[PDB]
Amino acid sequence: MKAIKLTGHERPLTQVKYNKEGDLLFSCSKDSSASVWYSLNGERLGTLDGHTGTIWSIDVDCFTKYCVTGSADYSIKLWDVSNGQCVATWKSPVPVKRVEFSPCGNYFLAILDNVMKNPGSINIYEIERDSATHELTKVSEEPIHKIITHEGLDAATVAGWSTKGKYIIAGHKDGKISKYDVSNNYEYVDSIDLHEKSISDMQFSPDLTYFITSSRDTNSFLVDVSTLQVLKKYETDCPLNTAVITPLKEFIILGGGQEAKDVTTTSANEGKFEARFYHKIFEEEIGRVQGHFGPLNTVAISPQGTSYASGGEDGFIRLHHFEKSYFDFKYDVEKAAEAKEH
Amino acid sequence: GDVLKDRPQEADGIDSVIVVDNVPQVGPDRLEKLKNVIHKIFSKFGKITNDFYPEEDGKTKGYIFLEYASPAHAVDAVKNADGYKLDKQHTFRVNLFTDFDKYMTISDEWDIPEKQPFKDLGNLRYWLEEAECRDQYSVIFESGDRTSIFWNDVKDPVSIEERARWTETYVRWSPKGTYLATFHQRGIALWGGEKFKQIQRFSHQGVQLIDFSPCERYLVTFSPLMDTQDDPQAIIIWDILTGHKKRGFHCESSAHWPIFKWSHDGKFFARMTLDTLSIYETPSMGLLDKKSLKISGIKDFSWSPGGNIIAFWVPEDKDIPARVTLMQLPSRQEIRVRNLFNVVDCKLHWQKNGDYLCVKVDRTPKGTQGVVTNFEIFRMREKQVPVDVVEMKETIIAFAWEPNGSKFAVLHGEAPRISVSFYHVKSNGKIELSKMFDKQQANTIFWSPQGQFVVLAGLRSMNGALAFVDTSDCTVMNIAEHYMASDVEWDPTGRYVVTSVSWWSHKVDNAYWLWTFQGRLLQKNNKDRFCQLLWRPRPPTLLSQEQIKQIKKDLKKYSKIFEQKDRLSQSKASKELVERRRAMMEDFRKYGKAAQELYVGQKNERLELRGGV
Repeated sequence: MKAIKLTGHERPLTQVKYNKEGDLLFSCSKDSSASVWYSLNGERLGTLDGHTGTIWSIDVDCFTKYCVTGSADYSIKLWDVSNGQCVATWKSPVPVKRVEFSPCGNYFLAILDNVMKNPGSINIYEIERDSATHELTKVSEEPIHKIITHEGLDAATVAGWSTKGKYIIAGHKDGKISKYDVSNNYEYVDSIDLHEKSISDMQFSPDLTYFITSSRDTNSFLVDVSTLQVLKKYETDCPLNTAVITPLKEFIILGGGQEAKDVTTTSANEGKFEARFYHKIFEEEIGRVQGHFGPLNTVAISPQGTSYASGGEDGFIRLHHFEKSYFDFKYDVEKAAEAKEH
Repeated sequence: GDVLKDRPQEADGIDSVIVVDNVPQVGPDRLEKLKNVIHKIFSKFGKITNDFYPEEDGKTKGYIFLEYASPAHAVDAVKNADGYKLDKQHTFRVNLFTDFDKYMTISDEWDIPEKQPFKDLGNLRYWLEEAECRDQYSVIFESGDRTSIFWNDVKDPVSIEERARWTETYVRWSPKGTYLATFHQRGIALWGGEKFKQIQRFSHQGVQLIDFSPCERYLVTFSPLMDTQDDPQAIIIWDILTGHKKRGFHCESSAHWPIFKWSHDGKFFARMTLDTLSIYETPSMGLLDKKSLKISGIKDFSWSPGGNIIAFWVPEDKDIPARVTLMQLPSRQEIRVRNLFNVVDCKLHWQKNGDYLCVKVDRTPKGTQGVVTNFEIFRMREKQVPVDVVEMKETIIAFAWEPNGSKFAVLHGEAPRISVSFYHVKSNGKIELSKMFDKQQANTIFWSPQGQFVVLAGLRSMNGALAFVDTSDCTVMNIAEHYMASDVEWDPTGRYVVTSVSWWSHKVDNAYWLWTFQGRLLQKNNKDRFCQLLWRPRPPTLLSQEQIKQIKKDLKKYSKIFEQKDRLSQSKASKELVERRRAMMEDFRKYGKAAQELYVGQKNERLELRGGV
């Protein structure tokens, strides 16, 4: 791959996202404005200004019409992507740590942190849209449902929707994953106990039928939506902040790291926080890609599988375009089976 | 001074003293007039502080000595200029008299760490050592912003390296693939050694053309952009074995590159002046016979593969009706001339061994039309160069010989799709039409180096347009895609065809397409701003009567000796730790089919691994 470095944020990155066609990249950080970048060259398209606190989460709808942000300033905002204006704000009694649109763009969930005495919860909001322009017509000030921290779990930290929005999957501060049935008024269906530490990320495969978890306990699990069966385990010696499933190739990208603190780093050893690529099916580390000056906090892959971006505690985003060696990377039994076709 | 063996000192001597030789000779006024000029010419180094004007046996004084208050200006002074010129034979010649503390007796001489033929082995050697199964090396402009190296591993081309901005325009192979010629705008480089570094680089800017003698010994560089690099010697010839510029030749206006054409052995090199053919000679790039050949009206010239002959041709020039000439060198005699009479154009097509010259001749009636194309074939092994007149037909737009052989294929226009005609040699002598096939989109005839397979290609078409024929007795095997095809190349032994779409030519798909001689596509790989593809040359290392016999051993039926063993080796490559991974792949495809089923049934959804268009 070739990498270039985007600078805009002077503060640690909290989330990067591609849009559905993979030509724009959205990012937020501990600063109070989010940025939008062309994913072709890393040019900055513009910024989203209005929050007064760290923005923890950003998401962009399937039409690339609105993006939504969740903030430490106790608010969620909805933004119109074409002019960067805020079109709706909801106030929250607690910080909002994560936001995600449903696959068709009519709902978004927001994770409300369990602070002060609030037990925390996943709020669901409805955006009624014009069926032609996908512009909004109505937003309600209330969520249409609140999944309060389930009895026996700690608060959710991450959540996303499965295929067609039929389930919400969540990860919690006690290393558990839980599942909620959207048709049945978001009722609790099941949970599994995976990590010894909090779940720090959870991301979906391209069809939304399986997902990948990561934790600072150094492990990552590939998990099936319908059964919650664990399919694969990637075992590392590194505390993980983030993980993704790649399209096109059978790869997994993991990212995290431990801040240096007291030990001296030499100029030879500087810039060596890496993303690790694993083969998805064989569970084997196949590469490490250097370039960051602090832990990786977020990774995102384009839906075309042709680039990936990572945002660091160093305040940079590295944007990576894959090359021919990547596309042709193949185990011998994979060459064999791809040729067996003809 | 004056003696025809006399010279200044050949290196610096003591620093402090001017020796200037062949001064203004003595005569009336000249003695004090010499001081009068000397104290202007030599005063610009500082004021003259001592001068010594000796005389020698009473002969007129050829040299003087001059000194300065800062003496070490003298070593600059006899470097700052030489040859400054007054009346008669007076052309001031500068030096310092000899050192007496140092001497020039023996040195450490000259290291070379490695030279050119090592990466000739670093072509052939790699072809043996490397594990796969089964083919050619590239040579790709496109993936990424990088000039990039690949094999042909049957399953995919595997990437060996991708080097960021290796060439600043275009990259060119040496004839056996020995060096890679890489253009940098501050001087052409020959990249050598197994892991690729510059071993030789030639300083010529404004260059765009960067091509070799066919025997890998000499490089010719041409600047169509004048600089003050050329002045005005734009065709510059560099010797690869020495590493030196042997010649420059002044610039050009006409026509296609190579404008300056080598013989097959690289003995001779030549260019047309319209009124005179100039012939230049290896090893030092001299002028043959000390002459140039005063022949007028030449429209192009082509060297034979055979030792050593030029085919050239003249149209109707004033008093002279049109002709094709075969000329032998170094004799310089027009050994076979045939006047062709009233021709719009002609094209001179050598067979690849020099056995035949086919001329494609377009003749003119009194209506001023290109009415008929003729093919007339000179035979060069046969006594007194006999001529096969063969064809008469409408608008021939392409012709190509069988590589290493004697068959040929031809394309005719205006039917309204392009017509294809196929020619073979008769057992009774003569070469004659043997087959045809219905009209098509093919505009370019491209034959396999192994003779059997010919590609009929409709290059620069949006669709289709590649058709494939096996030969003897020309039978169509296959017809295939290549959307916006521009570029085409073959394996040196005819196993694989590669075709591409350069981003210089076209921009609606940009790709390389890789295909096996049979009618099986291997892959098509789209590439983002695709510049170029070239295979690395691989000539068969030796050829002999016993190798030619071994090729005939199984007599024709089938054979089963080699390929079944390579497939058995590939079958072994599915075993031992492999089995656990095969099992994993399998278990994954099954898990996926199961979810695939359920989802189609429960909610009518089709699972995928990449976001659909």
